[PDB]
Amino acid sequence: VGIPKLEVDHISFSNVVSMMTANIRTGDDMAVERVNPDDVRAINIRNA
Amino acid sequence: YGAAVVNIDLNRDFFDTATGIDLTKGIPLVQDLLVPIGVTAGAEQSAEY
Repeated sequence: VGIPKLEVDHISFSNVVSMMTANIRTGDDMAVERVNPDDVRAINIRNA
Repeated sequence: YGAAVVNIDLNRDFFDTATGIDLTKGIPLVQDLLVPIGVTAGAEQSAEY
């Protein structure tokens, strides 16, 4: 029991959901290294 | 009287150091005959054997 806030037709003042962080700041970011295969001659292409 | 080690190798005379090969290590090493076409800078240093 308890009709949803919508489809009833009257304006009201209800609640929300929030958080604390600035999110984009951790003082970091994904830091990845990549090692090159080496020679271009003996690389395998044939996996289908 | 007092020889630690003796041995056999390639005569560093018939195979002169100038016009031809070189021997500082055991292996008779010449410079550029078969260099691997496409690799890094430190490679091919063994293909000279």
